[PDB]
Amino acid sequence: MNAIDIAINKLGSVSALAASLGVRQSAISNWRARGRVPAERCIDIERVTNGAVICRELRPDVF
Amino acid sequence: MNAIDIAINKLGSVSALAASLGVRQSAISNWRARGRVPAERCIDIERVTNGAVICRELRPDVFGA
Amino acid sequence: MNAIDIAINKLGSVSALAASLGVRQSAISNWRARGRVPAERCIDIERVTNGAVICRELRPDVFG
Amino acid sequence: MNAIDIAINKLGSVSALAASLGVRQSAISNWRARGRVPAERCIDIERVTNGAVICRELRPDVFG
Amino acid sequence: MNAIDIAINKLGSVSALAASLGVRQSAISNWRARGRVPAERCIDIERVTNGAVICRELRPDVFGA
Amino acid sequence: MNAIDIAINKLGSVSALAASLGVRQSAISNWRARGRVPAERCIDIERVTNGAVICRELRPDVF
Ligand SMILES: [Cl-]
Ligand SMILES: [Cl-]
Repeated sequence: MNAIDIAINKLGSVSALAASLGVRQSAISNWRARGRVPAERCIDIERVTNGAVICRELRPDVF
Repeated sequence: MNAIDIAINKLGSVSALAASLGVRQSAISNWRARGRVPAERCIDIERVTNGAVICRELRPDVFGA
Repeated sequence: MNAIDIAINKLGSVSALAASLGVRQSAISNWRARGRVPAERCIDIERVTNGAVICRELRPDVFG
Repeated sequence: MNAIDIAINKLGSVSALAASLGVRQSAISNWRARGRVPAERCIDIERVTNGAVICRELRPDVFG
Repeated sequence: MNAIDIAINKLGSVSALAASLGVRQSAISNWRARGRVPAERCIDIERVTNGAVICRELRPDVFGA
Repeated sequence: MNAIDIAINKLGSVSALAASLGVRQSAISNWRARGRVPAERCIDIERVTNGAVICRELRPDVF
């Protein structure tokens, strides 16, 4: 499963995830479309999802 | 503190660091100019420098404390 | 200490040298057990060691 | 070169390998003359060689 | 110069050095942390490293020049 | 014979040995009681005794 989708699963919605991270919903869409969450947002997603997804899942090329 | 410079000095030269990472010297020079190594190269740098620099020193905006 | 040994000291560890060459640590260990590095790795060793360990020291039979 | 020979190269000498295994140098020499190491020494050889010389290479009849 | 690190690198890893001396890895890590191998292990280290380090390098306060 | 006792034989007294080494008489007693001269004092004892006892006699586990 895609790591972003896991994060959406945990937050319950695109708007809730976006608000949780302080980013635009368009950002989350762009991340899903490009197949890349920004490296600098990985810890924040690991945090807001309470560990449902971790950094190495989001960006194995970085972590 | 300039983590990129510590890394260059650990290997001994920009050439040696570039070689150790499989990149062009110009890439290292660019990272240094902009003060930012690519996130996906931080572990590699930590490894080739034998831990003389660590990921959090290279990209504190990416790695945890 | 032989050429491999000093290449390792230069990089600081087997881990660091393996990473610098794009090989597994186990490959370095195998080279040490054989007593020599593959010819095809010598150029890269010379580069990543900042010239401290040169091709002709690694493989005199190849590089003279 | 066989497994014993490369274990010796890895450690650097018969002295160094004997010391690393807690055996007399004469024991190493005896193993070489027999053509194989005792099964009970294979785990330690694998360890002290940093994995370069593994049990199954030393004693295929035991370790496969 | 760090004689303990030269010894670790000669064997290839802390595990291999520990094995060669019949000690726990934690012992090697402790020696390194405190910058001092036990006097009674110096000859053993000199032997297992095939002389890549010698007793006087390990414990200059114990061995002669 | 005990190596420390040989050293005392050579220096002539506990105080002379202690002074020769720059240590407390209590140190020499402790060394005798514990059955261990400090490794870092072996060369000094070999020196002050002019070779009457040598390092390998004092600490065969070290030398
Ligand atoms: Cl032999
Ligand atoms: Cl190794």
